[PDB]
Amino acid sequence: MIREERLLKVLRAPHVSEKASTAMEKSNTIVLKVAKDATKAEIKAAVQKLFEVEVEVVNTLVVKGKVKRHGQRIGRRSDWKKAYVTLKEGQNLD
Amino acid sequence: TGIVKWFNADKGFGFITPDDGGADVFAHFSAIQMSGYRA
Amino acid sequence: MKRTFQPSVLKRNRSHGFRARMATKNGRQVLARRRAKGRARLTVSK
RNA sequence: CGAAGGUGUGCUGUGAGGCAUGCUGGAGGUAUCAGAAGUGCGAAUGCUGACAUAAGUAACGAUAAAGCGGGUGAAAAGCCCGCUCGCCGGAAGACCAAGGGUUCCUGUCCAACGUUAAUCGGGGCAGGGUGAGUCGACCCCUAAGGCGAGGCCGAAAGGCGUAGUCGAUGGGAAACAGGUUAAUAUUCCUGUACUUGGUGUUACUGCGAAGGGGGGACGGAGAAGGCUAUGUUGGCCGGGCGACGGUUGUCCCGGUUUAAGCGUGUAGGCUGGUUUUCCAGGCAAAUCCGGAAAAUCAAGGCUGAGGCGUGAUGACGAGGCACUACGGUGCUGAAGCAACAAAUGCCCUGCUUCCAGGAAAAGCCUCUAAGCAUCAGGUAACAUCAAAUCGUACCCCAAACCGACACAGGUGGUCAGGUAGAGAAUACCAAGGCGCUUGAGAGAACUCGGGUGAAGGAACUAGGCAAAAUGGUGCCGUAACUUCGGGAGAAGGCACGCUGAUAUGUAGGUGAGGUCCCUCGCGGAUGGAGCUGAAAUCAGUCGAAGAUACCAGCUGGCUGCAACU
RNA sequence: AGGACCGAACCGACUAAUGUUGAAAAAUUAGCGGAUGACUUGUGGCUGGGGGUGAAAGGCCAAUCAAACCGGGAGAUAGCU
RNA sequence: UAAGGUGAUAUGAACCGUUAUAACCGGCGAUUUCCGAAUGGGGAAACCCAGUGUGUUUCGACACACUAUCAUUAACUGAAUCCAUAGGUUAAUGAGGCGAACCGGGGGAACUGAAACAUCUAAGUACCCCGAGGAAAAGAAAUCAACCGAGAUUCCCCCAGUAGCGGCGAGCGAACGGGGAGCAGCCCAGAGCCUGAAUCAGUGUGUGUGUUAGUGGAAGCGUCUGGAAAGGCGCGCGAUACAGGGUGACAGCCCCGUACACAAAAAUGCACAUGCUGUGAGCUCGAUGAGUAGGGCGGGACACGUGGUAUCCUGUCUGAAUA
Ligand SMILES: [Mg+2]
Ligand SMILES: [Mg+2]
Ligand SMILES: [Mg+2]
Ligand SMILES: [Mg+2]
Ligand SMILES: [Mg+2]
Ligand SMILES: [Mg+2]
Ligand SMILES: [Mg+2]
Ligand SMILES: [Mg+2]
Ligand SMILES: [Mg+2]
Ligand SMILES: [Mg+2]
Ligand SMILES: [Mg+2]
Ligand SMILES: [Mg+2]
Ligand SMILES: [Mg+2]
Ligand SMILES: [Mg+2]
Ligand SMILES: [Mg+2]
Ligand SMILES: [Mg+2]
Ligand SMILES: [Mg+2]
Ligand SMILES: [Mg+2]
Ligand SMILES: [Mg+2]
Ligand SMILES: [Mg+2]
Ligand SMILES: [Mg+2]
Ligand SMILES: [Mg+2]
Ligand SMILES: [Mg+2]
Ligand SMILES: [Mg+2]
Ligand SMILES: [Mg+2]
Ligand SMILES: [Mg+2]
Ligand SMILES: [Mg+2]
Ligand SMILES: [Mg+2]
Ligand SMILES: [Mg+2]
Ligand SMILES: [Mg+2]
Ligand SMILES: [Mg+2]
Ligand SMILES: [Mg+2]
Ligand SMILES: [Mg+2]
Ligand SMILES: [Mg+2]
Ligand SMILES: [Mg+2]
Ligand SMILES: [Mg+2]
Ligand SMILES: [Mg+2]
Ligand SMILES: [Mg+2]
Ligand SMILES: [Mg+2]
Ligand SMILES: [Mg+2]
Ligand SMILES: [Mg+2]
Ligand SMILES: [Mg+2]
Ligand SMILES: [Mg+2]
Ligand SMILES: [Mg+2]
Ligand SMILES: [Mg+2]
Ligand SMILES: [Mg+2]
Ligand SMILES: [Mg+2]
Ligand SMILES: [Mg+2]
Ligand SMILES: [Mg+2]
Ligand SMILES: [Mg+2]
Ligand SMILES: [Mg+2]
Ligand SMILES: [Mg+2]
Ligand SMILES: [Mg+2]
Ligand SMILES: [Mg+2]
Ligand SMILES: [Mg+2]
Ligand SMILES: [Mg+2]
Ligand SMILES: [Mg+2]
Ligand SMILES: [Mg+2]
Ligand SMILES: [Mg+2]
Ligand SMILES: [Mg+2]
Ligand SMILES: [Mg+2]
Ligand SMILES: [Mg+2]
Ligand SMILES: [Mg+2]
Ligand SMILES: [Mg+2]
Ligand SMILES: [Mg+2]
Ligand SMILES: [Mg+2]
Ligand SMILES: [Mg+2]
Ligand SMILES: [Mg+2]
Ligand SMILES: [Mg+2]
Ligand SMILES: [Mg+2]
Ligand SMILES: [Mg+2]
Ligand SMILES: [Mg+2]
Ligand SMILES: [Mg+2]
Ligand SMILES: [Mg+2]
Ligand SMILES: [Mg+2]
Ligand SMILES: [Mg+2]
Ligand SMILES: [Mg+2]
Ligand SMILES: [Mg+2]
Ligand SMILES: [Mg+2]
Ligand SMILES: [Mg+2]
Repeated sequence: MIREERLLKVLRAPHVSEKASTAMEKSNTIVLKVAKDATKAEIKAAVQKLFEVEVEVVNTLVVKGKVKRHGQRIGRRSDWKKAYVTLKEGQNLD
Repeated sequence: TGIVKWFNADKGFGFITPDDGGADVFAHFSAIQMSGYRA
Repeated sequence: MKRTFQPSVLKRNRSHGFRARMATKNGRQVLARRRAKGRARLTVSK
C-alpha cells in the first residue's frame, strides 16, 4: 500500500500540449508532469485515489533539461518526468 | 524573446525577463566573440 | 589523419576518474591540490 | 568667482626646466625648508594594448552545372513552389554502435555567426517533442586483467597474492504485421501472440547441495547439395490508343503485398536401441556418469533449413468517389497466380580434410549427501498478479565525431535493385538523395589539368622522368636455364559484330499434367507439357574499324646484390 | 594444398606533378605493392622514463624523444650577447 | 528589537505587519536528500543490487532500524591432537578521513661554488613518508669548571667570524665564560609504621569577569555665490565626543557614530571558592636500572673531513665491576 503522503507528493502538474489533447480525445490518456522519483505504481495509485478514476496503464519518460543563456550567462533547466496515463474507457476527467 | 521573469497563466500574461533575444544579450555574446576571438 | 584523441568515456573514467584517483595515495594528493586551488570540476567525472 | 589633468600661446633661465594665461574639464591641489624613493626610457629579435603598412591586393575551400517562370519580401543568382538540366547510386542512399549532447519539429527575428546577399539556417529567442514485460542497458555468468579479508614480504609509503569480489569485446527467457504524429514508435493504436516469476486451489508424491556428472563448448580451409531473400518473364486485373510517319496489338504503363506465432516434420545430418546383474573410479554417497558381463530387438531416437496449412471472411492494395483552410480529411477498393534464375544469406555449431590441434563459467538437465518425515518441498492443470528502473529526439563516413574552421583528411558494423559484365570492378539508371554558401563577364601573357599533331622517332636527359603504347576470352604455339615446381600469360599469332539455318530455341538444366505402385506421404517410378538456355558450324551482310565505349600485362637480352613471402 | 597466381574491398606507400601564408602542421590526382596470411580490424586490458617496447631506423611512448610531460629545487650557472 | 517588510541581478505580482508570535539580530534546539573516510555488497562519484529483524496491508505490497574493516576486552564455541591451542561467532568501546603554518622523527638529492673536478660545498637543504599538540621537543647533571666555585631545560645579546676544522683550498665555524627573559621540581624500581593526611584529575554548585544580540549618547542659525552649501562672510553653542564615514561642492553642532555610561532569558570560556568521587601525604629502614658500560670492525653525529682525537649513536662480533 503506497502511503497517501507520497501519493500527494508524486503528482506535480498536468502537461498541456497538442499531443496531450490528442491523447486525451483519442486514446483517453492524460499527460502528467510527475515527480522525478515517481514510479508507475505510485502514479497509478495516485490517479486511482486522488482523481477517483480507473487507470489502465502508465507509460513514463524522462525529459532532459535544456541549456539556456539568460542574457550572456549560460544555464541549464531541470530534468522532469512525464507520464502518459491511459484511463479505462468510460472514465472521464477535467 | 524575453525569458519569463514569470508568466501568469491565469489569462496568459505576466512579466518576462526581456532576453527579448536581446541582441544586447547577444551583444554580450559578441563581446564573448571578441574574447574567445582573442583566445 | 588519425589524431591522438579518440574518445571513450569508459576509458576516460577508468583512467582519470574519481574513484581511480581516490584509489591510490598520489591520486588523493591530486584531489587535495585541486581543492586547494579551488577547481570547480575536480575531476573528469560528470 | 573653477583644482588636477588635457590642449594652445606668450615670457623667462646656461640646461634639466620654470611662470602667467586662453579653451576644455568639473574637484581637488599645495608654497617654503627638510626627509624617503617602485625617481626620469628610444632601442633590450623587450612586455601588454591600440593603430598602421603591403591593399581594397591574394583569396572566397574540389572543374557534379545550372536555366526560366511564379511567390514571399524593404529588397531575391542563392529562400519556397513549379518545369527542365546535370551528379552519386557497394553511395554523395538507408539503419546503428562509439562519440556528441537538443543540433529534432513549429512559430518568429537578421544585429552577430555563417568566407557574398540573405526573407534562409545545424544562428538568436520562445514553445513543443523522446511513451517498451519482449529492443538495449541494468541483471545472472565469467575471460584477459584489476582490487584484494586474512597472509607473505618490505625503512615508511607500499609490493605480491589466497578465499573472494569486480570486470564484455563473449554466454543467458520472450513480438510480429499493419496504421498513425509537425516531430516517437517492434515503445502509441488495432489485430494476433509469447516469456519468466510469484501467490492460491485441485490431483499426484521423494524433495533436497557450496558437492558429482552431462551440457553450454567452441579451429582453419575446402567441397557440393537443398533452399530462401530477391529478380525476370508470363498470366491476371485496372487504365491507355498516343503533339510527327505508324501503333486494337506478338501494343504501352502500373499493380500482383501479406508477419510473428501455432500445427505438420521434409531435404538432409548424427546415432545402434532396450532390459538386468556386478564394479579398486568420479574427495562421501549415488538410482547419475564411467566401466565389466549376459539377454533381446534392427529400429528406436536427437537435430533440422525450407515448404504447406492456419494466422488472414482480415489487413494492405492500383485506383476511384467527395469535401476542402489546397495542406489535406473522409469513404470505397479490382487482381492479388505461376514458371524460371538465384545468393557471399539459411540448413551448416553441418560434412570432408589438415596441423599450427583450436575460451571459461552460469543458465539448463540429472545424481545423491546431510537434512525433512506425510510437514516441507516437487510437476501437472487452472485462476490471479507482476515484470520495476534507466535509455529511446538528432547526426553517425558526417556541416552535428577526432582534426583550432560549416577543413577535399580520418572513423567500426548492417542492407546490397536493374542492364551489360567473371565480379561488391566499371559504365548507364532506379529507390532515394544532391548540384559541394560568392557571383557576372571577357576569352592576353603565364601557370594547372587534359585533347590532337606534319616529317623524324630518345637525337632530350644524370637517367626514356613523364607521357605514349600494351591490355580481354578461346585456340595454336612457346627458348636458355632449373632446386623438375617452374620459367610461362614466355615470346609470337589466328578468330571475335549482326542476321538466318541446323534447331520457327539445339545440347543441357528444370520439371507439370496424366498414369501406376505403396509399409501412404512434404512418398517412389513413369511421363514429358511449359519455362530457361549456352556453345558451335555453314551461309549471308554492314562499317575505315566487331575484346568497338568504360575496364584492361609493354616485351625480351646481359649483369651486381639479397635465397624467397 | 599453398607465408601460391591475377585482381576490388581492406592494409600499405614506389614514382611523378600540384600544392608548400596548403583544402590539409604530410594531403590530392594519375599510376604502384600485398591481398588465406609472419594478414587485417573493433572493443577492453597490461608494460612508465635511464624506464618501457622494438622483424632494430636510435625507431615509437598523445602533432614533443641520443632519455617524455607537468610541478618543484629555481631567480641553476652563464669569464657569453 | 521593531514600523516596516516578503535575499540579489530585478521590476512586477500576490500578500504580511504597525504595540506586538510582521520582518531583522543572537542563544539553544528540530529537520538536515545523494556522493564523498562512506562504513550492507558493488561501482565508470552523486549510481546499481540486497539481507535480517520489527511493524503495517485496502494482499498490490509499503515503513523503520540494523548489517564495513581493524585494534582491545569479555562471553560462547572450537581442529589436526588427549587436554590444549589455532581458528570461528557474538557483544561492547575506540579508531579510520580532512586541514594553512609551526614541531619531532624515518629516508634523503642535484644544479651550484671550488673560476675544471672526484674529497669538500650546496645541505641534512628541496622533496617523500610517519606521528602529535596548541604549541611541540628537550628537561632536573654519570653536567661544567678549575683546586675558586657554579647548579634542570629552552630563547635573546655577547664571547667571536675567535679557537679550531679544512685538496689547511673553497669554505664550515664553536665552546668556556658573561649579561638578560623565564623559572618548579618530582616519581617507580619496597617494605613496614602511622592511613586517606598534600596535590592532581573528574564532576557538581556558587561568585566574579568576559564572549555570543543590543540601549542611550551633546551642541547652528542667518546671508552671498551657485544646479545643489557642508564653501565665503557674520553671529553663537558643545566637547571625557574635532576618531571616522555619509549627505546634491570642504559639516564639531544634518545623519550614522564617537567619548562616556549601561545591558543577557539562554549557552559558554576563564578564574576563584567549595561539595562529592577517585587519587594518595608524611616518617623509618632499605634498595640504587647487564647483554649494559666498555672493547674490536664498518659507518654516522658532535664546529672537529681519523687526524695525536676525546665524547655521543650503533649494523656486526663480544663483553665488566656493581657505592
Ligand atoms: Mg503499453
Ligand atoms: Mg575654465
Ligand atoms: Mg597628485
Ligand atoms: Mg587647467
Ligand atoms: Mg593646465
Ligand atoms: Mg615608450
Ligand atoms: Mg639608448
Ligand atoms: Mg621596443
Ligand atoms: Mg587597404
Ligand atoms: Mg601588388
Ligand atoms: Mg593582380
Ligand atoms: Mg583573384
Ligand atoms: Mg564553395
Ligand atoms: Mg569555390
Ligand atoms: Mg528565380
Ligand atoms: Mg549557386
Ligand atoms: Mg528548385
Ligand atoms: Mg550519372
Ligand atoms: Mg542551441
Ligand atoms: Mg531544422
Ligand atoms: Mg523558428
Ligand atoms: Mg540585412
Ligand atoms: Mg552575411
Ligand atoms: Mg536553431
Ligand atoms: Mg522506457
Ligand atoms: Mg534484452
Ligand atoms: Mg541478464
Ligand atoms: Mg581473476
Ligand atoms: Mg593484489
Ligand atoms: Mg592485508
Ligand atoms: Mg571483487
Ligand atoms: Mg560478477
Ligand atoms: Mg557485451
Ligand atoms: Mg525521425
Ligand atoms: Mg556442474
Ligand atoms: Mg522464390
Ligand atoms: Mg505519336
Ligand atoms: Mg501520328
Ligand atoms: Mg507488363
Ligand atoms: Mg507462417
Ligand atoms: Mg531515431
Ligand atoms: Mg549519410
Ligand atoms: Mg561549405
Ligand atoms: Mg569534411
Ligand atoms: Mg548497383
Ligand atoms: Mg562503382
Ligand atoms: Mg584558356
Ligand atoms: Mg595526347
Ligand atoms: Mg608528331
Ligand atoms: Mg606520323
Ligand atoms: Mg645532349
Ligand atoms: Mg643521349
Ligand atoms: Mg614511366
Ligand atoms: Mg599513359
Ligand atoms: Mg658492377
Ligand atoms: Mg629481399
Ligand atoms: Mg599469396
Ligand atoms: Mg593513390
Ligand atoms: Mg595481388
Ligand atoms: Mg646510426
Ligand atoms: Mg610523436
Ligand atoms: Mg628521462
Ligand atoms: Mg640525462
Ligand atoms: Mg639552489
Ligand atoms: Mg635565469
Ligand atoms: Mg528579497
Ligand atoms: Mg554502501
Ligand atoms: Mg566500498
Ligand atoms: Mg657536476
Ligand atoms: Mg657537485
Ligand atoms: Mg665549479
Ligand atoms: Mg612534553
Ligand atoms: Mg542608538
Ligand atoms: Mg548624536
Ligand atoms: Mg562637484
Ligand atoms: Mg640509576
Ligand atoms: Mg658502546
Ligand atoms: Mg674509545
Ligand atoms: Mg666504533
Ligand atoms: Mg657493545
